[PDB]
Amino acid sequence: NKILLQCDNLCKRYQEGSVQTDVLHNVSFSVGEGEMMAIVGSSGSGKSTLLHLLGGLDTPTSGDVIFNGQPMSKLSSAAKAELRNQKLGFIYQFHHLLPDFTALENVAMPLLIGKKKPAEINSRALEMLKAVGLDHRANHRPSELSGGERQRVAIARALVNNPRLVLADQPTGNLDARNADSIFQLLGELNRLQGTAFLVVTHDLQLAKRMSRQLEMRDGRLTAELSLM
Amino acid sequence: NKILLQCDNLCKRYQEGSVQTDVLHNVSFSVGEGEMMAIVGSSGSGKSTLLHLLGGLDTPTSGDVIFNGQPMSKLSSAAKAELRNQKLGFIYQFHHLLPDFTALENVAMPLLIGKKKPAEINSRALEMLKAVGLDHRANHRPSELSGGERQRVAIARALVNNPRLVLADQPTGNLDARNADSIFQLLGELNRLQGTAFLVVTHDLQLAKRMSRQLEMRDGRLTAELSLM
Amino acid sequence: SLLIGLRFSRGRRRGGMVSLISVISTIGIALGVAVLIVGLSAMNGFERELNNRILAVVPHGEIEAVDQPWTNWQEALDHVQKVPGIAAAAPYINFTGLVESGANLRAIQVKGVNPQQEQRLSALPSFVQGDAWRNFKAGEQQIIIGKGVADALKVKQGDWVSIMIPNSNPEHKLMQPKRVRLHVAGILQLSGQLDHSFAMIPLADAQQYLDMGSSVSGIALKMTDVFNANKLVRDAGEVTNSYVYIKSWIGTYGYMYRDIQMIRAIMYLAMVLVIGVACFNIVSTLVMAVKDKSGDIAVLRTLGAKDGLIRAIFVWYGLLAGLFGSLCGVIIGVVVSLQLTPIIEWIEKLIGHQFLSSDIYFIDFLPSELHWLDVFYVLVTALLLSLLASWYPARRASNIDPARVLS
Amino acid sequence: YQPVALFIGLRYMRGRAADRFGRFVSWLSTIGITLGVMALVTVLSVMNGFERELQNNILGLMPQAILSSEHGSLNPQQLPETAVKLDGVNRVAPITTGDVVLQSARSVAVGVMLGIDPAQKDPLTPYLVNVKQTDLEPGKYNVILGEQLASQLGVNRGDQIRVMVPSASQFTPMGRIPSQRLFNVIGTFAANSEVDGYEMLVNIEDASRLMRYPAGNITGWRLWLDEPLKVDSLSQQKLPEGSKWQDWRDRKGELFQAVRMEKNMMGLLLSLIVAVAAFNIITSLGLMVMEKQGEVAILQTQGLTPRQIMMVFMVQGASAGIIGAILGAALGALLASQLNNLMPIIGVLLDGAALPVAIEPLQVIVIALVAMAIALLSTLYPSWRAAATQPAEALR
Ligand SMILES: Nc1ncnc2c1ncn2[C@@H]1O[C@H](COP(=O)(O)OP(=O)(O)NP(=O)(O)O)[C@@H](O)[C@H]1O
Ligand SMILES: Nc1ncnc2c1ncn2[C@@H]1O[C@H](COP(=O)(O)OP(=O)(O)NP(=O)(O)O)[C@@H](O)[C@H]1O
Ligand SMILES: [Mg+2]
Ligand SMILES: [Mg+2]
Repeated sequence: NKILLQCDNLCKRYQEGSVQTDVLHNVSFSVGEGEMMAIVGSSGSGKSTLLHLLGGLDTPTSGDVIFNGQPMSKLSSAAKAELRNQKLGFIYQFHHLLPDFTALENVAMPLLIGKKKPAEINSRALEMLKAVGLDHRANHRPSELSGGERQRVAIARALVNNPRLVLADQPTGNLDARNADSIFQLLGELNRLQGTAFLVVTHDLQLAKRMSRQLEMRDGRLTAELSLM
Repeated sequence: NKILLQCDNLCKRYQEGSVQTDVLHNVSFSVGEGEMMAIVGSSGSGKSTLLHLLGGLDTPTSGDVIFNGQPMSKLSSAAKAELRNQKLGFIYQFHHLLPDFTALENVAMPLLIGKKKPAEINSRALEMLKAVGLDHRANHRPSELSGGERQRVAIARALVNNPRLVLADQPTGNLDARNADSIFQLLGELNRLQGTAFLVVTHDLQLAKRMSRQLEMRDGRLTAELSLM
Repeated sequence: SLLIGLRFSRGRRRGGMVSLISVISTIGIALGVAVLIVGLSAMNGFERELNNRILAVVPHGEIEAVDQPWTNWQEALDHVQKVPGIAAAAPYINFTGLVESGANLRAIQVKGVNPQQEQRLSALPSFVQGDAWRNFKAGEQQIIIGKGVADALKVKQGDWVSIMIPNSNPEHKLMQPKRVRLHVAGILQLSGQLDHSFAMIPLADAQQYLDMGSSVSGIALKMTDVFNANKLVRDAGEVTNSYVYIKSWIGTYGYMYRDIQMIRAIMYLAMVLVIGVACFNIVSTLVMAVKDKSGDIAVLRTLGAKDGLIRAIFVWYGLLAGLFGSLCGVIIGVVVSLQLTPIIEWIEKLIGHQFLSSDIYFIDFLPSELHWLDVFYVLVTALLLSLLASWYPARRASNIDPARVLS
Repeated sequence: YQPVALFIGLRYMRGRAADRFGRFVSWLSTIGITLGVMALVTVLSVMNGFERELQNNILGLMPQAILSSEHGSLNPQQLPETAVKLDGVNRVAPITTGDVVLQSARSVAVGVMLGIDPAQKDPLTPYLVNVKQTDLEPGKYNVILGEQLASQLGVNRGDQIRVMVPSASQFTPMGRIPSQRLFNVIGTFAANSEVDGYEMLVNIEDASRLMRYPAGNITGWRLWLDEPLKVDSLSQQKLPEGSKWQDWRDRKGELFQAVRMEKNMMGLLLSLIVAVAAFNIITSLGLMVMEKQGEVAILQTQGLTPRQIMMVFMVQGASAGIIGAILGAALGALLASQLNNLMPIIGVLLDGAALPVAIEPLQVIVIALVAMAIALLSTLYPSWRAAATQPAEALR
């Protein structure tokens, strides 16, 4: 069952004693390969921080996150980079692009850093930008991009290197209904074809309902667990 | 009656020669007192640029944007600052807060710049935060704030001054359903009582149907112009 | 992707019309190395000129072998001249006295240098305006003529001048004060400094006037070091008689020694501060302008052939910036040190004092000479400075969690 | 919430103390200024102290300047001491300066004698021990001898020394006979200095009687000046007929003057170099203000006028400048050399015994004021450029 991610007792209390806030406390995740997961919840419900901790982008105060059996916390820096460039694709809540690199280079950066063949890199980056919807806006710097198309650039960046896990922090916040539906179509297709597991945090209830598994973050707890079959 | 904002012949083409991408072409708005107004459009169609331009924050290549009769382009810096500090309340597409100041101070900067009494400054900032939902969130810096909390702080920042015109770039992009409903409820209350008018860009269809006037901004054109009664 | 896929990121640190912030790093390195070049070359010129005012002329500091009819000085001369630190040794007569000139008396130091050792172990013939070597031959006993005597003497070629010995001997008897018939054998048009405080006397008359035999007065030394000369001369005199001690000579130009030490320490403690300024500018440039770039790069980092790929990117960034700055600054420093501008007043009309030209204008002053070895030292230290000041912020930003991208 | 728009500047200055290291690079802007000020203060203080030491210890024992007679003998009522008018003149006295030769029981040496009036503030009376303060009475023919010269000549008190002056000679068939006289020394004048090896102190009346001068005729008027810098420019002052100006810049001891001119030139060179380094480090804050484009554009969106942004960044720069200046003064005064003498035993060849430091208050104040003025003035073009760009902060 629990294969791709086994997150146990991960508790995140920032600050020191007698004033620590329970932003994350006793989160348990059993994410399988190809599992369609949607995280929903109100505000300050600890959704972005949960993504940062699962991605190993931060250090959890308590508990552990286990990725492919090998824990991420105990792992070496080189193997962390290997996971982040071959298995983990991260979409931030904000754009967090490189403002000095064009959008094409900003989505090819994972490949240019993973030491791939340049002709393959450019071709697959252009294919991904076409799949996301930036055919005419591939050569524009992020400073000459808008919030939605920067978000689409980030989503493409998390899909370029064919990750096994793609953590997404509000990939549809800055997008309309048409582009949101298109991007979830891409996510469903990658789930069907590549087998990539998408662990996405959204606030739109319809988009989360179009996805197989729902988890509700409230008071730093996982409440809603709905299974039909 | 159309008094507040009268935008005509507004165009923006500012880029390197030949590649110069146009984003707007002959856009005209008539916003009056209390006109609860919304702009809907696909990403990259020229919505955030339009508000950054009619708010005076950018320089239009051609056309006139006039606020209460006086054009912004012909106006000096001091009166522009006076308008932005007394009549215009701007919610940026992203957070765009001051990282050096806590939430309460980031909310109260317009009051502090308005040369107001601090005793009522703190009271008004606390009133706006308790209305939005961040009474307990005032002691956190933006670096310790979340995307939804940052957007709510920006919304409070644009609403403390009670401006006549409040421009909003995706005020609920990073917000859940309950917070979006509550914030649009506060928007309606301020419109009904304080008489302030909101020019809000949004992608959620239901929140746009909650709006009194709806225009569709796409490819430098205004397509939909719907009036019920 | 070995050579091209890593300098790409560091080369893309130009941005859109925002390159005017990294240019303060190239200029920061250029100005630093230029002022370092100017300071080091100026200090070296100072040291060279001062060494021409202490040891090159009037060598001060030596063991005064005080003896009656000294004769076996050959053994000590050979044992001391070849010790490490001593360039050469040469005996001279360091007498003092009065010389007759036009029924007047002039008090002068008699420098009985050796004509046989003059060409080899002295720079007297090399410093003259240039004349035939036979003109400085011994035996005929030609002495240099001075302005203070020639003004009222009117002595030319073929004129013989009488010189009477001062007779400053322990004997109460006159003992025939040596009478020297000097002959004018040349003329100089360089300066009167060599014609007022310096004199030359043949060894025969010097030995005859001493009421003794071949009595040597002093055995002077020409050297290259002055800092270690104290203990060196002390040890050289340690092979002499123990009953005859040596009084220290430090106090004569100890204050000039302290002047040298002061200028050296001040230059060093200001130029390491220029070093600190360059490091500060580079760390400020790489801490704020590009830190979230390192954040998300580490979010999507490479395989791991070398753990510091971000460190490598910033090493190439710092190397490029520091190298271009160092080249420009070295060019500027060399061009300004080698010569000043032909016309100084033209540039400095807007001096800010609203005064014509410059009140303190100087011509062929502030001498300076370049040591290209110092240029290589400053180049290497500037490149190491930029490399460290670009690596340490990189290491600080890499090891921190990528959840420092929002703060 | 101070309603003077300096609240945001203060919050920028104290802010972003996040990981115990970000605050260091935040305060780097004033650290550069305080280090530049430390350098300038220590350079000027050491130069001033060493100049004072050289002007006192060496130059107070030898004559500073002399006024003499252009033609013939020197007539005192032409210009007496009370009528001695010159620029920067501090102390006036009569004196005779003479190059003489001394014959002792061991050998013969040369030197200079200074004939003075013992009733004045003689700088050698404290150094005259084992002897009367004015034992060189007029006609007593008593000359006080120093330490180095006596040790070199092997002569003690009570001996007769033959002092001769070459200027007053006479014709003789056996040679030249100058003015020679035997004088008895009663002790030693342990000056504990450098000049005591060739300088002699004599009465003025007996010296005047020695060179066959008429009644009341002295060699010159000695002036102890106040500054050695203006010496070159003050050689064309009001010297009427029957007088001429001489001094230690080129007549005697010219090596000291030459090395002082060279040291001054290199000192101004190093000062210019440190000043341009200080300019390069004010460019650090000039780019630091340009680094906060997002914040200035957000504030300008808040309706804050561009001149008020100029005031905000000028106040930040001025606060950095004043902090840097006061710390530079603190580390140039309290830590000039006052902490274990910089521990000179390390293999860097440091001389801890030589500490010619004199912290001039006027110089440190003017240096700190200029540093503060530059630190505020360097946020005028960056701030106007920041406020000139409209709130187009789309991460350009
Ligand atoms: N210098 C520029 N100024 C304005 N727009 C530009 C500029 N350069 C490029 N553009 C393009 O023109 C579009 C401007 O429209 P914009 O308003 O930014 O889109 P948008 O409405 O923000 N999409 P969304 O993010 O969903 O709101 C951008 O998508 C850019 O691709
Ligand atoms: N280091 C920190 N110090 C203080 N508070 C923090 C810190 N990190 C996070 N928080 C708070 O803890 C909560 C984090 O939850 P988070 O998942 O980021 O909310 P969010 O869902 O991403 N925002 P939104 O979904 O748009 O409503 C927020 O209330 C933050 O203000
Ligand atoms: Mg937008
Ligand atoms: Mg969130």
